[PDB]
Amino acid sequence: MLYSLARPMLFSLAPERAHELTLSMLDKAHKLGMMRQTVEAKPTTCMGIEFPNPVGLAAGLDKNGAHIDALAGLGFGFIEIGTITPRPQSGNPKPRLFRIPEAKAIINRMGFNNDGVDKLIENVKASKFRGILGINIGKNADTPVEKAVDDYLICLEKVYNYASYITVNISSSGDALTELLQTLKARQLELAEQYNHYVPLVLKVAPDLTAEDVEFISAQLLDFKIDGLIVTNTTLSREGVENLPYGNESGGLSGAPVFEKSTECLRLFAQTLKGQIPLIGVGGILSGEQAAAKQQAGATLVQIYSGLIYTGPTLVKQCVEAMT
Ligand SMILES: Cc1cc2nc3c(=O)[nH]c(=O)nc-3n(C[C@H](O)[C@H](O)[C@H](O)COP(=O)(O)O)c2cc1C
Ligand SMILES: Cc1cc(Nc2ccc(S(F)(F)(F)(F)F)cc2)n2ccnc2n1
Ligand SMILES: O=C(O)c1cc(=O)[nH]c(=O)[nH]1
Repeated sequence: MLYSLARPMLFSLAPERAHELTLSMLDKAHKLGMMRQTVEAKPTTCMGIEFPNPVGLAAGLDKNGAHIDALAGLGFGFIEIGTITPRPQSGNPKPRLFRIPEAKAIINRMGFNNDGVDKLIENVKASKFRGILGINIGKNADTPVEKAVDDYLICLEKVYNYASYITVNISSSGDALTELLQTLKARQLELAEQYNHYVPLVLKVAPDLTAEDVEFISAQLLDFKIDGLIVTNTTLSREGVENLPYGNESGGLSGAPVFEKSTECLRLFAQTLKGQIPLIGVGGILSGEQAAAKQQAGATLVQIYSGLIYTGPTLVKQCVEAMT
């Protein structure tokens, strides 16, 4: 109720200001004993993890892990924080977040703004949440290309003992992916021995992929025994927003206009992987019906983000109800 009642006022504000205000008010309402949402039990076992329900928070909403307890109170089966980088960085210049309400869409070029991995870990330590926490790790913008792998390694080591699973986003070039996965997988196996427990590694792709891309990525997932695949991140397409304000802004498009492309990408990977690697369906979930559609296209879990801006927090409850 609270969000949907405040939304007309908040939509009168610039998007990033409204975004930060909403998270701040969520935190305070949580501390006041408010914004607690009951969601149905739908136990789902995936990647060796017992999820209480199959609806997660996608990365990029809580980039620093500063809002975990308040977001957990919304009833997510799992929460993904990040993307986090080894050092803090500002991201791109503002404005960098655009609302396209007639299409129930968002365009962002945030640029991986974050407080750095040490601060994220302090935030996690101070949170009360003990459920399923995904941590999405990345590289600093100012790291030389030849040293990029080592930024992922720094984050991997620093978050290993705090994460339920770790996500790495991959770019569409093939040599670079293979080298990164070889190094990260070898290190993950070393850390699992050192810490006496296995933390699954999940890759996340964009939807703007050719058939050859899907085949290549699928082969890599299998060769390196990657534990799961998130399909998908935002799209470079502007289909569905070309005739609306902000529809020509550079960045990634999310919300309703990415539902069909992200779901088809999920379908293609599902056909290639043939049940061998769990799929996490993300993109354009604005109603529970869309979460069920991801599951029918092959997803075991889903994640939501942009639908929280439009439908609001009750979307968590709707998605759990709708999934089989
Ligand atoms: C403002 C904004 C910031 C995002 N930042 C991240 C990020 O830091 N890491 C990441 O993997 N995905 C990030 N995403 C992508 C979302 O996790 C998700 O894959 C995409 O938005 C599609 O889902 P949706 O249409 O339900 O929002 C971001 C999305 C938005 C809208
Ligand atoms: C009014 C508004 C809000 C918003 N972000 C947002 C952040 C958190 C939540 S929630 F309520 F997580 F529980 F706190 F769901 C909902 C929405 N954005 C983003 C771009 N424009 C926006 N306008
Ligand atoms: O920080 C960002 O710009 C960002 C990260 C990401 O993975 N996806 C996205 O759409 N934006």
